[PDB]
Amino acid sequence: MKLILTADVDHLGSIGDTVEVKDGYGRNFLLPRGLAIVASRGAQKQA
Amino acid sequence: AAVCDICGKGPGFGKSVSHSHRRTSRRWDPNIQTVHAVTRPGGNKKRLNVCTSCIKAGKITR
Amino acid sequence: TSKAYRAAAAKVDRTNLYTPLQAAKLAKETSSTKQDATVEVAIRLGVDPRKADQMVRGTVNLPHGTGKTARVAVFAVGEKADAAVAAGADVVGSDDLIERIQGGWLEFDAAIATPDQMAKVGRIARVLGPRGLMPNPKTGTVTADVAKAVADIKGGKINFRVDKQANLHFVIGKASFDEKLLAENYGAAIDEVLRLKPSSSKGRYLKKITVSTTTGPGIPVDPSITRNFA
RNA sequence: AGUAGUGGCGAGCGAACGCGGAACAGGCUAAACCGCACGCAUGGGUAACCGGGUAGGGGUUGUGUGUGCGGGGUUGUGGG
RNA sequence: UCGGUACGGUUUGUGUAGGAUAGGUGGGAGACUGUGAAACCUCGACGCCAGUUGGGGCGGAGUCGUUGUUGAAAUACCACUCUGAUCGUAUUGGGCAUCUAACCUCGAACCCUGAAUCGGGUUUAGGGACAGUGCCUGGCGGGUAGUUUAACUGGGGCGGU
RNA sequence: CGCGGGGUGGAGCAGCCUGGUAGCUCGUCGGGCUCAUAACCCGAAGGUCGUCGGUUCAAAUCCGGCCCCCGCAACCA
RNA sequence: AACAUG
Ligand SMILES: [Mg+2]
Ligand SMILES: [Mg+2]
Ligand SMILES: [Mg+2]
Ligand SMILES: [Mg+2]
Ligand SMILES: [Mg+2]
Ligand SMILES: [Mg+2]
Ligand SMILES: [Mg+2]
Ligand SMILES: [Mg+2]
Ligand SMILES: [Mg+2]
Ligand SMILES: [Mg+2]
Ligand SMILES: [Zn+2]
Repeated sequence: MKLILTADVDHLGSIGDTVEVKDGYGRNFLLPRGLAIVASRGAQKQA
Repeated sequence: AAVCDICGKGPGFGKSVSHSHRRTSRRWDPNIQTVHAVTRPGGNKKRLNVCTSCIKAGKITR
Repeated sequence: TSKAYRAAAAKVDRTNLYTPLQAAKLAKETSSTKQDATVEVAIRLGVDPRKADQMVRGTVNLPHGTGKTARVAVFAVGEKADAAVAAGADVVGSDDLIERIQGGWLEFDAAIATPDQMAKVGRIARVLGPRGLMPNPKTGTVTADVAKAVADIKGGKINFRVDKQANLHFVIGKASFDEKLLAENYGAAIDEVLRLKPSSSKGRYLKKITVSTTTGPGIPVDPSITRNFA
């Protein structure tokens, strides 16, 4: 699955861009803490 | 547990076949895992039994 | 040490597989700086020579020859020597030929022994051991028809035999030959190996093949082309 | 039709294609997209919008997206 | 931190006579600054057969080897292989150890709670990608279950058939 | 049926991954040592290396051929 | 280490 991260995460990438995540680092750490959102509509909010 | 609390997916029954083709009854149980789900970010956590084909989709949040 | 090893990587590449067109081309370009040489083709088969039923041994004719002097010694007396005197036997001796070879004279490139002489040539095959000059009935050198046996050597009919570790080594001709005289030799080379595939072989048969010389590097050759050597 | 087949090819099990009748019937939704409200974001001549064009005026309520309710839509010769 | 796979580089091997039969096959018989492992120095085993031709850190200022022959024997070159070791590239896979956020806690305090050694929720102290469970897979399994255990026979049983 | 091990003198065993001598212990005979006997030490005798048939300069050792023995896995005419 | 007998 792909995500759109908001804050700064080390060893993972910069802000604004999409990134690959291994599906358990997403919904346990990045998604409950609000540091990343899913990429379904956010590709147009980024544009 | 063996019943999903969202999609209702329970077990199926069948037969276990041996080399001499002796057929006895076993049960195919779903992959029911426990989750602590929220309804809005920062709210309280309710404990549920869900199956892994719903954690793989986005039927719940954590 | 310096010049011969630096001449390798300037022309050929290891990972790049080369066509049989380009392999004979680089066989002309590698041996040009040095003297003339014999273009060597090494074939790695996928059979085990340790099993005697899977033993690979046969003959193959070079229609363009190989550029060889072919000093053919013929072991024949009487009318058997009269069948080879018009065939091209350069040295026709007598019954004392047992004694001339043991004295220190081994100046012949081929040995053909008639079955009337096999009770006496067998004392000579001990000193003809390592260099490969003993008469062998399995290679077609021990027969009663010695008139056509001289022309088998002059045409360049190579007798191939697989080694201990399943690595064939085959010659196609001198470095003075053209790109098409060697390729038609190389075109008839692989097909006779495929005709000499054994019965109970498994796996990939002709796995690795290369083109080398006497005093030079090798050429990585692709076994994928077995139809379009011309 | 106890047929094709299926079976320690043992005991047994056993269709459909099609033909004759009984009775006859077909209808709504989802999605694209256009609105309204709510929720999030972005922006102050950077820009549009104020039913379309025509002109000025307003001088920021535009633009993007999420959730429900109306409109639109229902097809195989493909329909929208 | 380790391992094998394809490929590439270096190195390793061997009897009395020979750079110890290149270890083996096939080609082919003159190749380049090699003084000499006297030096500055050659191996990590080989220093046992036999001392290896690199650790080229050097002397480059010159030349060895290919020519003689002997067990079967070639000795420069040089080939793509065999056994052992090592380096590099690419790919793939397994151990061990920290982290917190999934998961676990019959550890504690607080609340729902008026009466609660149940339960749930919040905070905290810890365990932690292990355990438990699902699926697939091998083992063990009289713990349990359905059954088999032939016939002739001066009666059955033992022998024999 | 598939893998990978085993057979050596009268007995009990080394040697087999590196092709070359073919051995050691026990038992039989004879000899040393001692004043003499035991104990000890030595030599000789004793080999189809399970069998054959090839590779091979050369095989107890490598590969096949059967011959008995064993281990684990298989075994729905 | 070594042995013991008449
Ligand atoms: Mg329940
Ligand atoms: Mg059922
Ligand atoms: Mg039943
Ligand atoms: Mg599923
Ligand atoms: Mg997954
Ligand atoms: Mg009808
Ligand atoms: Mg609607
Ligand atoms: Mg029972
Ligand atoms: Mg019953
Ligand atoms: Mg009786
Ligand atoms: Zn479910």
